[PDB]
Amino acid sequence: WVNAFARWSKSF
Amino acid sequence: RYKRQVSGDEAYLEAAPLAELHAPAGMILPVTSGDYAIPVTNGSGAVGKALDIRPPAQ
Amino acid sequence: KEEVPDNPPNEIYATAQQKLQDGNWRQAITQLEALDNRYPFGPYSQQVQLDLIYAYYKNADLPLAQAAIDRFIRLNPTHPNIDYVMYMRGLTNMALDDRSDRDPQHARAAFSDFSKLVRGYPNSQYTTDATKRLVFLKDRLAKYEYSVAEYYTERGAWVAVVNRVEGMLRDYPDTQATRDALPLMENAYRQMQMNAQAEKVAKIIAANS
Amino acid sequence: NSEEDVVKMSPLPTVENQFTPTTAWSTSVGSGIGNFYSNLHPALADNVVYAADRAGLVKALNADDGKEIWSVSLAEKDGWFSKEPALLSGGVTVSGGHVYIGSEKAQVYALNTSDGTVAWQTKVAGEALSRPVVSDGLVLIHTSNGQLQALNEADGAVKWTVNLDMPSLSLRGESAPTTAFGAAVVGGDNGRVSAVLMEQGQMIWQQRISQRLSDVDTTPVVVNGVVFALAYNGNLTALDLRSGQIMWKRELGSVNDFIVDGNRIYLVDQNDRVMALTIDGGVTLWTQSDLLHRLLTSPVLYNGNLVVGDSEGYLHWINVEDGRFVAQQKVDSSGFQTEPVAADGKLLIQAKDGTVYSITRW
Amino acid sequence: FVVKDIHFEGLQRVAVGAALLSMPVRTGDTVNDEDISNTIRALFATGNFEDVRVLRDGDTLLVQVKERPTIASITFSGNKSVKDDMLKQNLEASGVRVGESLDRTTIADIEKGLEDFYYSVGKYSASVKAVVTPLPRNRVDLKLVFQEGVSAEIQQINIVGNHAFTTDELISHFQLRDEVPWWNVVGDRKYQKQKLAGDLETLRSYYLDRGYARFNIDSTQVSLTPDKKGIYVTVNITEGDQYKLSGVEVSGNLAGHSAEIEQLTKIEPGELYNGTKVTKMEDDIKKLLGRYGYAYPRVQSMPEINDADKTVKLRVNVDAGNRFYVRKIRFEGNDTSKDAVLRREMRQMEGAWLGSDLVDQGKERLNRLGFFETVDTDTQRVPGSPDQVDVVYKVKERNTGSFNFGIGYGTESGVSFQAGVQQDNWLGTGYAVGINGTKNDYQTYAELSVTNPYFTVDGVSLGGRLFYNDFQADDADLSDYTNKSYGTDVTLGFPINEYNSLRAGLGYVHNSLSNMQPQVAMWRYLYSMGEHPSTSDQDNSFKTDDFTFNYGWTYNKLDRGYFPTDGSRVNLTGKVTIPGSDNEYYKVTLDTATYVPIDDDHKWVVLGRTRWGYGDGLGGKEMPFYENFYAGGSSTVRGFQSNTIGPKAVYFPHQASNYDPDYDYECATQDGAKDLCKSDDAVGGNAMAVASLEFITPTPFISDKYANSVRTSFFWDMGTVWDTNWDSSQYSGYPDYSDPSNIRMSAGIALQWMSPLGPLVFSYAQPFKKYDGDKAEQFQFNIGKT
Amino acid sequence: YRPDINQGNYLTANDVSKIRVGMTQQQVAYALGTPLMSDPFGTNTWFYVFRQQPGHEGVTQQTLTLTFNSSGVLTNIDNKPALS
Repeated sequence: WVNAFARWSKSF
Repeated sequence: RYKRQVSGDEAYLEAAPLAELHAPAGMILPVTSGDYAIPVTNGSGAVGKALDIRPPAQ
Repeated sequence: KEEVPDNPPNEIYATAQQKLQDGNWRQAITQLEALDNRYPFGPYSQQVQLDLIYAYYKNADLPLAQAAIDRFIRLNPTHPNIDYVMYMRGLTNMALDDRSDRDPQHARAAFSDFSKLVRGYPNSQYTTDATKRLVFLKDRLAKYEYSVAEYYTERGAWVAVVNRVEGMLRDYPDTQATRDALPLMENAYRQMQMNAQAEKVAKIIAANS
Repeated sequence: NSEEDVVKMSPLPTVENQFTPTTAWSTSVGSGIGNFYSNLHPALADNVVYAADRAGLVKALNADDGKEIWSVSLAEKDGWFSKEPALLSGGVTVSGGHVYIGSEKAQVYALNTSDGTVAWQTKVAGEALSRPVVSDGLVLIHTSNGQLQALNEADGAVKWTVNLDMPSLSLRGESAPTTAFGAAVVGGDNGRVSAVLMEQGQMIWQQRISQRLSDVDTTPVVVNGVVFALAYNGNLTALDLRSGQIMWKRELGSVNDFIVDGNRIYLVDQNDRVMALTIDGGVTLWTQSDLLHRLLTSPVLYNGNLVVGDSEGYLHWINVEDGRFVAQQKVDSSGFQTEPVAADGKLLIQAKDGTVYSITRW
Repeated sequence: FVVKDIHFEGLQRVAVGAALLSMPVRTGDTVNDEDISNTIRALFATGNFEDVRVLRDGDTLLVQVKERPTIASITFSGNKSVKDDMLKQNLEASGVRVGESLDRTTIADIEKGLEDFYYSVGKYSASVKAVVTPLPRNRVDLKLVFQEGVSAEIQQINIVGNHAFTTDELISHFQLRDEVPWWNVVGDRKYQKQKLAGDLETLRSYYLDRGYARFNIDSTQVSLTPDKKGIYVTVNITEGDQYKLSGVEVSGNLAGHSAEIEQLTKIEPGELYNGTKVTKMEDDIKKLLGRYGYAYPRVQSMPEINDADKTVKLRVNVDAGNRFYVRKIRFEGNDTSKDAVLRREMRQMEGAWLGSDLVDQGKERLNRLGFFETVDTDTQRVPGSPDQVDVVYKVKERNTGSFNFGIGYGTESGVSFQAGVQQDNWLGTGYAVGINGTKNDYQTYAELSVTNPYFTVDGVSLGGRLFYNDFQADDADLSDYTNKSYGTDVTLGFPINEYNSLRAGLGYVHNSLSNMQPQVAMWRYLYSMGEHPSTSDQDNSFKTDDFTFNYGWTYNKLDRGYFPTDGSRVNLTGKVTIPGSDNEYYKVTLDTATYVPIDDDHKWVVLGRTRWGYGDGLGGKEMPFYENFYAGGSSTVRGFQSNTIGPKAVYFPHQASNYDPDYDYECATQDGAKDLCKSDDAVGGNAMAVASLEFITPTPFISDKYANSVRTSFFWDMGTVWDTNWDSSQYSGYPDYSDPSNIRMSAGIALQWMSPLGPLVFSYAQPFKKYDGDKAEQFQFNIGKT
Repeated sequence: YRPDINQGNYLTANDVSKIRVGMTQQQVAYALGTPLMSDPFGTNTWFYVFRQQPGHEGVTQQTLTLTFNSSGVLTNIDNKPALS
């Protein structure tokens, strides 16, 4: 199992 | 930031007048303390985008 | 990065004025700052400082305008065109204030500045607009007090409500927001069963409306 | 990431050896003293060398072949597992068949030279970093707390104690008192030289020989009623034994012990400068500065030549008349920090690892 | 010498008026050499003049002054271990800073001051050089070059005079360290006075805790080696005997509350003396007094010590001041949020008597709100009133809106794309709004939500939500069926208590199902609903609309929000159908988690988790087959493949809609199927039960420097899921799926580490038991956020 | 799940027994404290109101009206221990 994510958050 | 750009350039508003309060018979209203008083000033100048705020030439 | 060459101050001033008329302000801030730094004691340093006030104000650098105004009023307490500086200070305070439920400290500062202006030089050219702004600020503060009193009416605290309405009557007696607060004080008195005060408030209400 | 130093250590001079040095023998000791500053150095008395380490190991060796006669440890063990090192830091002293040793735990041990059995053990004020001087049936110990104490050789009981003021910051070390004409001259970390009476510890006179700067007398010397004292970053001084009045001084300072012979004084500066001065006015006779910042040890006068160690472990014999280097040898890689011991025609030295060497010439 | 006029030469910044005022001499007065010298010295002392010369011309007194160049900038080069800002702070504290002038004779003084600072921080061989760069208009730049050199470290820490406790144990609790093994990071080996004071205080507290009241530190000594590369620290102390607390006596103006203070002061005779208990009792008495209005109830405690019996008797003096009332409450710094938002979080009421605990609670609530960074409180006094005060709150606002997007990969999900936007404070009103969207290889989801926190004065909250979902089970490790749904929900929330919360609301949903391959359970459900599809080909459509009522309760009592060490958490959710809808059923789910520390340091801990769920229909119909429960995975029971535990699928012999060779079909009539085919495809059930127990250990080989970002544990987890409507009698040739006794068990180890990118998790487990039909997996890697 | 509502001065029921006709305003303030309310409509009168309302249990209010004269000397006192 290789569940992975590359998510970025930017405050506004 | 964006809001402050409105008041400076030209935005202008006018509110309701000032009216005195009457004191019924048999009683007297509290004191005022003279803290927020608008003294009457004579003259008829310019107001509301008709007034130039460019620095005086001195 | 907005570099300024070593041109004579006359051409710099003329170009700055032309752009000011056109409607571009950021350009002349660097120019005037360079002129001041290179010539801290030029024959027209006061005019340089005044133009700095104007450029900072119309370029949205309010803190710099405040600091420069403070320094100027420190250096020259008797300059002939000193009412203009106080008027600009009031405008800067109003711009910072920029919505009657928010903190009114900037409004208080602006009211103080305009009060000093009007009491100082009654025959100037900023007096009419000064009073027109003073009435607006007075109404703003009265409405802030009214909002606080209304919230405390919702909460159920009546001592606070009566104290705040008394303060409003004592401070801002001739504003519209004060006429709409008398029913609140009458209700607060009645809820506590102080019927004599409620009767007096009713007498006051019926004598105007 | 790197490291930088304002000064740079001097290189190893290239000197032809007029006489070829040799090594009579070498013996191994357990762990020596390591990278910890200590005054623990060998001793020689009646053709036998007594050696010790920081842990507590003590050994006796022959002065001719180095064969071990006896060995004994001083580290108490709470069974077969626990073992607390005694942390020996006082110079081994031999006198009257008694071996005096110090420790970092405020413990002074007197052992017998025959079988190594503890003659007695005494508790002192603080750490004993000074040599247990022996004189007039009394043992003078200078502690890290500035307390000069007199113990009994046979009993070890404290007879008298003298309190010396200390600064907030001071160097790691204590001065060894010197006894002469029924008076003990000692120094402290405050840069003051004092004279006391062994009978009751009464202080006779105190003199200041100094110039965040520190200063330690570090075992001044006395000859013919004149006391020569040296401080750290201070001034060398000559004082009257009975009054302490300064007759002459010199703008220099160091900690390592110096030597006086005839009408000459040989001293290594804190900057590793070997200088020979006179004894009357302090005028410098000659100087040698080829060993700058080499962390030299206390020189020893052997066969009319000054023998000095170094951190790198190179032992240098230098002429005394003029200061020309006469020989250089490599002995050990650990390095030399403790002063050598020259006596009875034997030159015994100890390294940081405890490997004692006997040096001869041929 | 009479003076008729005053003239200056060289004045650039200082005005003529200031210089004239500072000069004792003034126009129209006799002047001699002494007065001229005094004026010159006064000009020199002004701090803005370098050279001054006051000479006499033919008639006028002329002063030539060369102003010290004005400092325009201060540069640094060589400050590796010293930050530029702190060094600039030190320089301005000394007096030299931007805007002032430069004294061309104090360069050595500044260099030696900086060298002294380097000596204090630890470096003793540091060198400082000042370079002066003139610039036109009498300006100057002062550059500083630093050769830091080599630092010094502690080589030995020794304690003398301690016999009960070994030196190593005492040093183990000291901030300063002398040994730093390469395999452990316990701290740097530098020396600081603050750290030494902290170590001394820690030693004193440690000695006192054991009853050594007479403990006293004789002195401390610090020494450096001749090479000045090592530091030795020695401490001389004196440990005495212990003491006992004989009793406590109270005397003072208790204001008639003596009866309520004796219980607080109760103790067991002969108990060991302890200052922490005395402080706690004083604080409790202060709080009790403040509960009635008093603001400053001064309390003093003095111990009387008897050495003959070694006893301690505590004397308590109480001085209760006067009541203080609150006149106003002010908020400043809320340039965005309106007054009511901050004012409705208060616990202290304006126009009432004062209480400090209420002020602290209000500050804590404001901090918890999350709209501000720093919160401070002040209590000012009313001029002239001896019993009136005002409370002022100072806050700094923080940005609240956010926008996010990203991509990810998953073994079964494939490539996933996600995006969303949220605003937690809409125009400074407290409203919360959010929108989100997600798409992977098998589903698409779109969500919108709005919420109002204060729908009522008490605190009731009201929220609404809309959602659209499109899902396929082709790659969900289940049977095949395509669903398309959309719906809305409205909810109300009550904070019933500090640690409890309740929710109740309504919802509407619309569902459409298609591509339902022939099967046993699905056909049974359809028959229960009344539909009559054939068992020959896969072509079906089923649309429904439902109205439901939802309820829920939550209890949270954790002591931390991340890596908790002790606490509990419970959650319960439930749903029911309303009459007038095609479906009719109820559903309930419950989750419980608990932590338990073992040692006194809250390091070795035990974790327990339980999860339960059950639902069913009401009016003889059946619960939908898309609301079933599934067990098995990295979140319910590790060691098994995702969604594996539970009943399996059974297919009717049927002809496929379009048969293509080179593939496989389940129970294909075209292939020749004539009897029900068993398989190993998970379908789910309407009852679940899972439990898990974990033991968490500190760490294998890491040190206290980063011991709050890693975790290691060993876990043992069991579970099961089943359906209670399976008819065993009719189908006797297949396992019994209505037996809730086939519990799967497994055990393994896991490690977790928080990283700046995400919470990286690794686990390895081995199922020592498993029933036939279920797969198994060993390694679990989680890398990234969601 | 609501907080407590407290309003007005704190009356201990023992201080109210230390006030009699003939005292001055300073003595009354020393015995009790500064009142939270008065009559700003000309006449001078002090209202000590002690009102409390704990969570969903009711409201309890005690009222004490002190009427002075032009010379700041207590003239009349009215006490209401409960509100109808």
